[PDB]
Amino acid sequence: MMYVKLISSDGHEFIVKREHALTSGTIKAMLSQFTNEVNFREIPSHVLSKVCMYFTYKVRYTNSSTEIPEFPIAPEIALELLMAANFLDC
Amino acid sequence: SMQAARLAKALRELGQTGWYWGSMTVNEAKEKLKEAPEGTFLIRDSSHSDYLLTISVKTSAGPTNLRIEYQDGKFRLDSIICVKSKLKQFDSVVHLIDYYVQMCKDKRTGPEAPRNGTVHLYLTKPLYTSAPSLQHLCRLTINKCTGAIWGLPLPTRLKDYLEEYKFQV
Amino acid sequence: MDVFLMIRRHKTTIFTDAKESSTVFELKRIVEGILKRPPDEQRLYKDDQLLDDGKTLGECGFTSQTARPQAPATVGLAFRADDTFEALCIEPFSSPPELPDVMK
Ligand SMILES: O=C(Cc1ccc(F)cc1)N[C@@H](Cc1ccc(OP(=O)(O)O)cc1)C(=O)NCc1ccc(F)cc1
Repeated sequence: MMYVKLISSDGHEFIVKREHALTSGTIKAMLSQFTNEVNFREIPSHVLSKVCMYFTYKVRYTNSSTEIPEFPIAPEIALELLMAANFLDC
Repeated sequence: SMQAARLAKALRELGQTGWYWGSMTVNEAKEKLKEAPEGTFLIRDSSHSDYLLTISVKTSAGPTNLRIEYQDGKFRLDSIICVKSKLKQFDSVVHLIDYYVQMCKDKRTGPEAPRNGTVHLYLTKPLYTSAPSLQHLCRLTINKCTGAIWGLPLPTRLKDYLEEYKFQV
Repeated sequence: MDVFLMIRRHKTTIFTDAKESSTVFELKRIVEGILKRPPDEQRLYKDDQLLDDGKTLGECGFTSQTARPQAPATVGLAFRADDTFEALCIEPFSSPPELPDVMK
């Protein structure tokens, strides 16, 4: 309940705080269906790992009490990351 | 009018930036930019009756402020600063900002002030109010790689989304 | 003060945060809560280097500048299999595709 497991299409398992995963409107609808586990049969680990870093960054930087830094995105992942982000609603 | 529709779009784009601070006083901007690196900027509503918007930007001497004029469907930097022919006009205020950021990024202008009185505006990174959506961050990244979005291997739904905000900042 | 980490073993990756003044042992207490293995059945690594349980994460090199939320630092994890600890083994993520010509 404190953590949830997100599994990529190539079998990588990402364990992240539930509050963080709820950054995704799609994940939120699934948990808030089904277990504390979501399988993404079409998102591979080089994309899902980046999505999880975005969750951490979004939760940390809702306020501007701290200068918000740049979220780096390699050009090589941006097209897939865009599609995953659209699918996840985040 | 088509003028009104272009102004409504300009304000929509502004709401997508993530660096539009809305109602923010000049002193609140001063405090917010005090510790930021040189060139950090934001856009906020102007307190002046005749202006919609004002850029606040960190200089090496501290934060300073530059109003944006809107006249007959066109934005440009405040013309008390320089002759208007040297202040490029834009239908879109985010486009205006993007232009000046890209001039600095391309090292066509730098932090040193010009010596012949042409426009001096050193902009590097925006100050975000909040983390933007991951979709918008991908959008910025794609925009920095290409302008030819309609040839991308994406569904038309996502090309429409890129087409809504073509700026690199 | 805060450092942001990925604790990685085989095809498991835990996203978690700690303080610069947190100890390695406190990190294993995080791992135990999640993966249900006690601290004496864990070895934590920065690159190829075993981390001593009594050190702070800063003493091992995990600083706020190098372990950020948008770019967390990676901590390697190896479990004890009966008498013996397993070799450290982190499975790579998939490789990204080649860029389309327009975005090169
Ligand atoms: O910045 C300041 C001083 C100041 C700073 C911090 C602070 F807390 C209070 C005042 N003076 C501006 C005028 C100004 C003031 C307030 C405003 O805000 P507004 O009344 O809300 O629109 C808009 C403009 C100014 O001398 N600019 C010349 C210039 C030309 C070119 C260039 F590239 C950048 C700047």
